[PDB]
Formats: sequence, C-alpha cells, structure tokens
Amino acid sequence: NECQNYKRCLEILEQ
Amino acid sequence: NECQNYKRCLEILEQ
Amino acid sequence: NECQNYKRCLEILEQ
Repeated sequence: NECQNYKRCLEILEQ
Repeated sequence: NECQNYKRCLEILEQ
Repeated sequence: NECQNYKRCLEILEQ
C-alpha cells in the first residue's frame, strides 16, 4: 500500500 | 474516509 | 484491527 489515507489523516490532524 | 482507525492507532501508540 | 499499515507508514514517514 501507498499510505495515502495515512498521509491525509496526518495532514488533517497534524499529529 | 473518517480516519477512525488512524486515530485509534495514534491514541494507542502515542505517535 | 492490528495497526500494521499505520505502523509501516509511521516508520517510513517518520511522523
């Protein structure tokens, strides 16, 4: 997998 | 998506 | 769930 959703969540939550 | 699992993991792992 | 993918992404991105 590409970590796409992980990165989206990281950007939104800032943690 | 809702980042539900991401948040669960973040809370457990504390990082 | 096991947070396996979350942990992989965390290790790669280092955040």
